[PDB]
Amino acid sequence: MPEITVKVRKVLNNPLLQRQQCVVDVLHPGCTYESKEAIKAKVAQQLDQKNIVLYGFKTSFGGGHTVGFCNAYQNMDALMKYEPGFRKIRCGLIEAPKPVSRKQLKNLKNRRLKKRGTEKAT
Amino acid sequence: PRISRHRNSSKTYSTPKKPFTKPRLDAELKLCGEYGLKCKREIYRARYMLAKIRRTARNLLTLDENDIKRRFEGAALLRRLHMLGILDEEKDQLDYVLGLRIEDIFKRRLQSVIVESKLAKSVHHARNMIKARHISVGGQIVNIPSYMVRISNTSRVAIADTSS
Amino acid sequence: MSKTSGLYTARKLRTVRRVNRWADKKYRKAHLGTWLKANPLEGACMARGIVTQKIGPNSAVRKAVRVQLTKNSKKITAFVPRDGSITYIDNNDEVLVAGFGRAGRAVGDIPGCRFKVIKVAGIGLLALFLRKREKRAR
Amino acid sequence: MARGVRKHLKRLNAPKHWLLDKMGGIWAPRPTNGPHGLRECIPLILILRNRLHYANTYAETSMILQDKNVLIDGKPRTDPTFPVGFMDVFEIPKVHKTFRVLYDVKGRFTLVPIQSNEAGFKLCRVQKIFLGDKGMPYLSTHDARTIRFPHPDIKTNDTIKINLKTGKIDEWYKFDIGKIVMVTGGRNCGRIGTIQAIDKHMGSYTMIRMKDTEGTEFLTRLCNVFVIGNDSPAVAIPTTKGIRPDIIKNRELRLRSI
RNA sequence: CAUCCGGUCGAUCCUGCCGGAGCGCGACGCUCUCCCCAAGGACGAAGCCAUGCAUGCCCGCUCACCGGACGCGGCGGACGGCUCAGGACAACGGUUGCACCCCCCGCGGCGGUCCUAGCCGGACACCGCUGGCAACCCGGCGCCAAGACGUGCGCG
RNA sequence: AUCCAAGGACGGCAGCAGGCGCGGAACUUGCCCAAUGCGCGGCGCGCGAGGCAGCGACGGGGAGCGCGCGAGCGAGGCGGGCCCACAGCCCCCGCCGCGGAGCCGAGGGCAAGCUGGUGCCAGCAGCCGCGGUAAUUCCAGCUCGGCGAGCGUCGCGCG
Ligand SMILES: [Mg+2]
Ligand SMILES: [Mg+2]
Repeated sequence: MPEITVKVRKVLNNPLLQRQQCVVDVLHPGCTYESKEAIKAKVAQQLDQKNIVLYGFKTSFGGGHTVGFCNAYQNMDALMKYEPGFRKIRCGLIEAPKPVSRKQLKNLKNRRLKKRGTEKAT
Repeated sequence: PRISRHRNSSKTYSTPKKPFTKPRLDAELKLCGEYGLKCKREIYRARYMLAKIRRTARNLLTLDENDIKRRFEGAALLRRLHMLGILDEEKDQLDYVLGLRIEDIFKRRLQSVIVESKLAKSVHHARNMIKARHISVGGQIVNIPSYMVRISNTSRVAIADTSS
Repeated sequence: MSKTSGLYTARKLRTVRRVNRWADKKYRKAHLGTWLKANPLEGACMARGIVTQKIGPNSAVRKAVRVQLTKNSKKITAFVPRDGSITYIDNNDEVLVAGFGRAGRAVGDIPGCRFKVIKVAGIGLLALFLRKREKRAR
Repeated sequence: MARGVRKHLKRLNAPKHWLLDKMGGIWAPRPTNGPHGLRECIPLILILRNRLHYANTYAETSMILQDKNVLIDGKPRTDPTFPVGFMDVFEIPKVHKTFRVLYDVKGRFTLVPIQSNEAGFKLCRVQKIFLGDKGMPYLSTHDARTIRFPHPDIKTNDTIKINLKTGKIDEWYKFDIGKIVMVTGGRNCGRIGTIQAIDKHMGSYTMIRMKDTEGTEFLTRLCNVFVIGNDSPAVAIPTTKGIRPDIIKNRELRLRSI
């Protein structure tokens, strides 16, 4: 199992959003990193292990090189305020509500617009 | 509308005006055999590229030597040719370009460069191994037979490390 | 010479060419409009009609059919190419009819024939000739 | 014939010097009305997203602007489509970065970091002297700013130094031969030179001839000639002193950087 | 990326046309192993349309129910999307001008108003009671709010 | 053109899907506001604009149906990643493993020839022409030629 190296590039400080910009390059010649979770540690020591988000990740032809982006937040709350919901759902942070079809929502909206005065019955 | 409408596209080859010509058929079959060409579209592609280079060289040559545009474009074209290995290093005058031939283009294909290094028995064997991803350029593996290698990359071609 | 050549004579040359380009038969046919109105196909590659009558230095009787175009209601004559293909054509049947090699003029020793049958009842005639498709639905 | 004003902007119809990518999307931001017009400005979001890379999307830029983290001439602006223009002040206190918006030799907007000694003012070009209500004299500038009761010695096409804190003139530069200028439009945008001739044609445009420091000479109309001090520039300028290289020299630079 | 070939005669040289040889746009036929990109009811029917969707948001005004409904008010709906009927010194393209012009938002200024102001007056909407009509639609009585309406203190 | 409890009421898809008619000719009555933008707004809502997916031999680009005396490699199948608003697809890691060519033509223009039938009949033939007992041209078998996942036919434009 050949070792795996993670580097840090394009380091930028973003105090406005209370995080750091990132581009992660992971080298696993002749092998595959298990996934992003097992590689969080390398980026963490290079730069709390739960305040990092990896979202960009593409493996080039041949499998030798894989590159991506990370996002390290100063605090947990900053992550909560500044983060797309689907990213949180992909991460193990919050719980996804059951989806609802937008077609039924539009039907309800039109039916409600049809009624007058108090239209809460339907 | 859809953003996909603004994508460009173009053809890459030219067909002969006279299809049935015995010497042409003989020469094309000969070239296909020496360089192991899959079909006759590759020859048309090579002819297309050669025609483009020749037209650029003609247009540049029609002008005076001390013309800023002539110097600019000739330098660019010569640098490209030297980097790609089509033209020899010792040639730096624009005249030598017009005498080029498609054989020079063919000789820089991946199959040819691995065969001349003795790493393959024949062009057909080279193609068979290339399709089976057993070759690598620098640190990356290329499975396209028509891939064109550059002069600085000729010595960095080897067998794939992971190849069995 | 026999052509005007002065530096300020563009108008005369323009009008001369305009007038004299009408003497070419092909150009007249293409850009006069009479052919467009006369052509039963009305500029289309091929049309659809209905069969109404099967009929017939080389001395070789040829098999053809009379057609009535649906979109135009006029009558024309069409020829059935292959060998023994007349049996596949029945009276009062829908056909698809195209042109011959030459656009308008007659082809070969057939007198006054300029149209070809290619599809019958929604199946290619040539395909039926090779038994690729079959007419058991009809 | 549209029944009213336009609110959208297709990406392909946008100005070239913005450098928007063809396949980025169908639409482009439409700047709102303000100090600078559509063809001599640039939206704030482009700077905040496609240049400094501090934001990756529209929403991030909107959040940042709402938090009032960006100042434009000392006044916080919350509009993602606010137009930014020439000789503006762009200071972000939370990261101690202050820039002045200028033109590069290639003819594009640039951010030149500045010092505090010169970041409390801006230079304005006066384009109009008119009498307002009650006969009170006025003046207007290229950034849509009107001043009352100005000095009579100030005429058209001059340059004015106004303090941002208050908004009062302190000194002005006359338009004359031998004064360093900067070109703000046309084929010669971003060049620096000195006026050498002024030729006026009755009933039509006035032509200005200036010489570059190296010795080059070029022509432009008076509508886009901006005085930036006497002999020497009053403000900071990009690293290159308004010298446009030739194609060959630029190709050599590109090859060196590669 | 400067090319021609077969056909009038017992044979030959010309004029002259017929046909072939290339590319592109569509339709038809036969056939189709893998991947990437990608057009798609325009073609003398701008012919006719079941069914669903395509324009909302909110600072102002809470004695509603437990503050969220609803309603008044404000901004927007004149942008976007579809098609090419009409129209031939017109539309349109480049080049001028308004010392014959109008202009919301936004930015910057400016802000002197002749003859109860510890803060004025009356209404409707929602809602309660009472009703017509197959549906669509509304009626009559009744207390209440305003960044709504009306009046208006003020250095011509 | 629609409803009517006959006195009355009511509509404008050349918007997105979809249906009829017409024609030689042209797709799902799908998911989403996550990206680009617009509208109104403070920690967001809405958008058939737009995006994603589906049908799709209009069309364009890249690989293959073997190489050699043994191995190897794909397509494909089953799982894990990555991506995705959610799902795919590409790409990567493991185990097992379907190698499938058609369309035109062989007198000339124009590259490519032997048997059996038919007998100016049937048929071929863009043009010249073939066919009335060897048919180098029809119908079939063998062999061969061109392009090739494409080939051929019809109409138009340029040459
Ligand atoms: Mg008064
Ligand atoms: Mg409508």
